[PDB]
Amino acid sequence: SKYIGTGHADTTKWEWLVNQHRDSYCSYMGHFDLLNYFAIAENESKARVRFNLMEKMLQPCGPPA
Amino acid sequence: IFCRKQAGVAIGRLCEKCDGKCVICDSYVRPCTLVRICDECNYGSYQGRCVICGGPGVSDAYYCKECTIQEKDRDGCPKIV
Amino acid sequence: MFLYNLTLQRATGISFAIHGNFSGTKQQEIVVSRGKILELLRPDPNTGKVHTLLTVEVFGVIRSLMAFRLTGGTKDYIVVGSDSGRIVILEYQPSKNMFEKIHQETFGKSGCRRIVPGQFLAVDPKGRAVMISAIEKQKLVYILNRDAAARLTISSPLEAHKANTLVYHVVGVDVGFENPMFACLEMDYEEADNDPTGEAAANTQQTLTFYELDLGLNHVVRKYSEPLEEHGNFLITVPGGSDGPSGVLICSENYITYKNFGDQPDIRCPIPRRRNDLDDPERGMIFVCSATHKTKSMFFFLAQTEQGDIFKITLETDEDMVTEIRLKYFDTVPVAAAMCVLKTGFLFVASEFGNHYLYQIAHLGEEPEFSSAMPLEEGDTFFFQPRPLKNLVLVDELDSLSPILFCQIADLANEDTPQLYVACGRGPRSSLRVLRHGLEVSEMAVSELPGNPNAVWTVRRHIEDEFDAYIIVSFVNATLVLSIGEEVTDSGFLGTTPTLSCSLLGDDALVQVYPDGIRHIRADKRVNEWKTPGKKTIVKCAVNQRQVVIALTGGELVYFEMDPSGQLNEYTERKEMSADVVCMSLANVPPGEQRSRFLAVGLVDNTVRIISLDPSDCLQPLSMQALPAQPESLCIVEMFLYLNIGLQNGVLLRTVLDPVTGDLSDTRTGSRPVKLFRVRMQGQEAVLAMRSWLSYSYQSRFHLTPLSYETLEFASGFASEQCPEGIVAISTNTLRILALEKLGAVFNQVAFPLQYTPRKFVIHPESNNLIIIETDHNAYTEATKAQRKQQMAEEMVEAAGEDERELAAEMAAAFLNENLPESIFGAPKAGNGQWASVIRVMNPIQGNTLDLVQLEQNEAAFSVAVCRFSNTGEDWYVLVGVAKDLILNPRSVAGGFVYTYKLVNNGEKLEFLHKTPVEEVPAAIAPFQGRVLIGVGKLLRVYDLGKKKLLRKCENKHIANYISGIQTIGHRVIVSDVQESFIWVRYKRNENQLIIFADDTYPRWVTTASLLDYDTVAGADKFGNICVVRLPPNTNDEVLWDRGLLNGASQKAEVIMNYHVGETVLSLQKTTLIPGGSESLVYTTLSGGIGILVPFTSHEDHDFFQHVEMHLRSEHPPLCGRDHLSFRSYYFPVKNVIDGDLCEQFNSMEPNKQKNVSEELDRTPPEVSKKLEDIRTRYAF
Ligand SMILES: [Zn+2]
Ligand SMILES: [Zn+2]
Repeated sequence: SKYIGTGHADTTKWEWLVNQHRDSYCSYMGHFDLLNYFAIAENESKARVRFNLMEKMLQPCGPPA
Repeated sequence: IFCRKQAGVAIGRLCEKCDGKCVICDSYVRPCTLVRICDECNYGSYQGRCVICGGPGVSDAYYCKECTIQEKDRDGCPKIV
Repeated sequence: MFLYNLTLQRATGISFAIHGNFSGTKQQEIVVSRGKILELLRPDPNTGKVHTLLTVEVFGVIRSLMAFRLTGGTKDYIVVGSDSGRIVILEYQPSKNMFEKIHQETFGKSGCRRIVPGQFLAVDPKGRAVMISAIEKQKLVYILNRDAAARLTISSPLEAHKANTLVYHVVGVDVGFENPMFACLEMDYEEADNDPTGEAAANTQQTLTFYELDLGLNHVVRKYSEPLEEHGNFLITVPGGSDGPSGVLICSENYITYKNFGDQPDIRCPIPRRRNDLDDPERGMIFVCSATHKTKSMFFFLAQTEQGDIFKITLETDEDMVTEIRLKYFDTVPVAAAMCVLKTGFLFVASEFGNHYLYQIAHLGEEPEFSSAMPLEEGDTFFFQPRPLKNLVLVDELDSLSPILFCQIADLANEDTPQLYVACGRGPRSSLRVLRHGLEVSEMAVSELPGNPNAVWTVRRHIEDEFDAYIIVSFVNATLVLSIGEEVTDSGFLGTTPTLSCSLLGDDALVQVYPDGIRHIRADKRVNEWKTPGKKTIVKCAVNQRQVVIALTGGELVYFEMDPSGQLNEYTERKEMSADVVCMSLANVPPGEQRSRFLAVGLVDNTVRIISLDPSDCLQPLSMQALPAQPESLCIVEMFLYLNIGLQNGVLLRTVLDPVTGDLSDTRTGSRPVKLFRVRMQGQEAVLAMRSWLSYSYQSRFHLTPLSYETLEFASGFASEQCPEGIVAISTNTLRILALEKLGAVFNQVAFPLQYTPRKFVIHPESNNLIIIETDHNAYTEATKAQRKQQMAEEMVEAAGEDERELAAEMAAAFLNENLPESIFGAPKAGNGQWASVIRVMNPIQGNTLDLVQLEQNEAAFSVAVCRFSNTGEDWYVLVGVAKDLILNPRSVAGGFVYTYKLVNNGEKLEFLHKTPVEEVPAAIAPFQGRVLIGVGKLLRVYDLGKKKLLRKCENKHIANYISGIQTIGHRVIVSDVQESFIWVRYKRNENQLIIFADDTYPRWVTTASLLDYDTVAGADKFGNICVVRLPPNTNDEVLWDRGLLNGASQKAEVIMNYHVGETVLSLQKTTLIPGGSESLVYTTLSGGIGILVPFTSHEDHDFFQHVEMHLRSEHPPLCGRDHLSFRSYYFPVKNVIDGDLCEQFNSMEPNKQKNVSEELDRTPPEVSKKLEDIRTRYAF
């Protein structure tokens, strides 16, 4: 309940997925190789990949329903 | 009810009756990770008191191997209050 | 069944780099993170060259690093943020050569978690506090101080948490001796989660927030916060106190801004852009990294843009206030993960990918200097011209394999030892690199000898000489005396007769040994001579800087020692051996001793025997050993004393030397009688055995690595003006002077440049040529780059109306002819969804391009195969799978194509045959039973060749998601799904059907797959794991009412192995890395790491390394505080793998801990080290 990320009976689809996406982007920012993978695939600088991920943290799934 | 605040540099203690016991799960088996407590729990009159029951404290409190494996040592100050 | 993991080549990529006096001595060092590994580097300011002092596997993810220093201290600490939930402080200890963990403060649960601190790490510039923070919510502040014993002490954490708040970056603010302050780029997402219109999300401003730690009230206050006009990606600490105006520099898209609290106005400067930039005009520009350089008088920042261009940034001040930022273009270098300025005037550049660089800073910056104070129009920009290096001089390049995208172990060069063919790099810094086990040899001089040469020796003229003075050469019937450049007869009074040895007899003297006798030569013109008594002759000899021993016909041994005046004196005692002497060796004397103790003598007896030459026990035997065969040769050496033995057979031997010889080890080393010689390497004594091999020590370990060079027959050490440390060697007539380029590296690499990121390659079987497909997103083809440049030139002229058109035409003509190399200046970034791709046929022996096909703009090659088709029999065809107009995020594609070429002219040319359209990306192509399988998105198809198109002959529609790869044995097909891991498909010929018969029970994000056997697959995934999946016995492959099991296939593969490697693995290959060695599973990582997994052969071995791993997990815990078992169990519980990288930590431990652990194992430490070496030497060096 106090831990951000935990759910309960009234958790919506949107809330759960926004958790998955914010949690994924944090994993990407930490796992240097997974970040390497994305930077090479996009043909982009690591710094820009991190910046793009931070930008995506704000509203990763589009607006709430 | 555990305090669950940020663990400090202060080390948890156990009274004679509650010794050997893991704070989180009462096991007498394989003490492993040294217990840390929040400053407020170590403060003043509370200096050196038992984490489990508030007794005079004679020994260092530990999380057992299972609690260590489960990262239950990470939840924060385990003084029962 | 049971596997052991070993790293061969450690990760070469760098994620973090920090500066300090980690030794505490005035010399500056670099600590670098390689993600999974911490490493300390010393750049030598004399040579301008980088040495690795220390490497440690930390068995966790280093997420951040800082250096810090306590006020009044002299040594820098490393503070590490990691996926361990604990802030760790390390001190480097030069004496022990190790990182010592000073503190480990625990605060949370492990893993790279969103709300647990570890990502960002910031220090008070005066060392008094460190903040460690997460991406969301939690920030913790630890106060640092020293005790009465001057040991570092750390407080309880003070929290500074804030709900719903993202952190982009944090830095400490230099405030002098005022209360420590941390600046955070923060954004609050609360409103964005509450507004269904999306208005709030777009109206959300990132803020700069300053947290003050009150040392006197022991809490953290969020003292100031202010919104920013545009989002910053990172912060730079500006020097304060008496060193500057403090504050912070926010780097943001297209801008750099200076902010400070108080009456300071915001100063903002746009980032200058390259004149006539071919990039997409819609792309904004960020700084990607920065370095700060401080000096008594002044400071400046270097900040690098995405394009690789470095700007020198400086601040102009009036009183305390900054008044303007001034940017000057500095130089362009590859895009950097980190830049660090050494006080000695060097710039280290840890490249994002590829090799790293050390540059000497030749100048500190006619070039125009841009400023915030300059008037600039709305939507306008400053412009600068990129050019070649002007302030920086390259002094060292650190060869790194990151990223490895495709590797293939094969003997394409016919060397009877396969080479690792690796497709590395990214963009225009891509390469194919051929890796070969051994040291890199350089010829410093070359010559040829007449007739039949048989031996060679090297000598000084005085012990004080910086270099040798003579080379003595031998032939079956003669000898020859040469200079260190040419025959020299100045002080060379050498005999013409065949020779056993030539050497330095004493401080100013030389000796020659021949079957008749011994000739003594002085530097001054005086010759003394000795002859063999009776009818006997000399057969073998041994020497030291003040002593001689000889072995005669019948095995009689005779000894001589130098008296103070400088003359040999024959000893009174003579001893005969039990058998004929085959070889001898004598230890080199310590510099504070007149004589050397230990003689070794090898016999036809198949024994080696140790004798003293000391007058207390002269010619007395000390100890002896029996051997597998007759010796060829011997050599005693220190690093600590060892005897080395070469046999007439190709099996080498090492034993520790004492009055009783201790433990020993042996290895195949080859077939020819093993000949041993002394050499000098990195200033140390070492031995050369002859593949040729150097035996030496590095990182407290011992190495026997071959030389990647020709067959050599005799050799000796060398020092000269032409070659300061090296070898004189002979191969047949060849007379070469040879030098060794590197000590610690296990592979030497040749690099063949490529144009775009190589996605995959295959080897044409009948010619060994590589068909490489290279592909970049955000990229122009050559054709498109030309067209874009033409229209830019036309537009540049059309922009002018007056007589300025003459100048505009000149500028346009210049621009059309300027050709800044992509490998230096970066390939121009085309927009999103833009692709450039080529198919290249290159010879692997030397990387000449035999053919180059360029694909159309926005065609991206993703798969390639080489095969025959049964309908045509003999011809070879290259099939390349291409996506058209693929958009990565969000995923969308305009279909794809499979291009078919026939490969002609003995594998040298691609004759285009036809292009076949497909509905989705043909992501995998696999030759199969004289046809080809193609994975077209989620569809698996069998295609035959036809004439005008490939012809679909079978299809399966039941794979879950996108097919990422295909492998086959017999009638079996193994499909990698992008997420749903492995699906087993059987092709049935008569029915003409592809039937799914088994699948995995776990999601795996498969990146690569290797078939181990007919029932077993090794997989890698995107999350740094390896697994092995096996079909359980009696799995049947001969197969609305059907539902299957758990919404998948009726039969399930069983995971028999799980292991978190720590790095993303893009290749796996079952192969033997050494001739006559055992087979292993080689894997390559994105970070440029190479390792193996190898099966244990038996219970006893398995059980032993399991017990070693269990004891090391507890007694030698991972440096940065992560549980080893938890790390290896990152995504799935570790199963049937022992970490040999943990086991080999045994050799790094303090000897008391080695004793404790070996006692627990019922062994002694030498036996443990022997077992560690024995496994790592059976499967791969
Ligand atoms: Zn108690
Ligand atoms: Zn417990």
